Amino acid sequence: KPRTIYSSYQLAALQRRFQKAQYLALPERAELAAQLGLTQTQVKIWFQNRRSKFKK
Amino acid sequence: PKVATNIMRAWLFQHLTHPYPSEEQKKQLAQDTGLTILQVNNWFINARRRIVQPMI
DNA sequence: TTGACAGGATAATTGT
DNA sequence: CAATTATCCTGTCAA
Repeated sequence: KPRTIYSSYQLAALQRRFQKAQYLALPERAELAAQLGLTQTQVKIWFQNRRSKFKK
Repeated sequence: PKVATNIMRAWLFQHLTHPYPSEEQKKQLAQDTGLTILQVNNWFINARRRIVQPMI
């Protein structure tokens, strides 16, 4: 909180990454985000944001 | 509505980049101009696009 | 030539 | 991990 715009691009480097990998831990998170600037807990959520819609 | 605005805009150089005002900081910008707190978020999110958007 | 509400999308909260 | 509560962003027209 608040909503925190991520939100330039940034993004859909993930949308295939989700298609690649619905899992990751810490070790990637540097180049994964430190070259991108944003914090840890900003996106530990973001798979969990997208384990729905649907995902029946 | 008149001059319930340039107050809003004259400071806006402060959070031009980051319209992520604090939830109670809406108040010190609200009541000083006031009116329904719901109407005030709306005015600051119906102007991101009026300009600056074409200014790119 | 600018300001109100419903709609459909989204990011945090949070504790059995 | 599912369920929540807080968000703006657009997308429907109006004095």
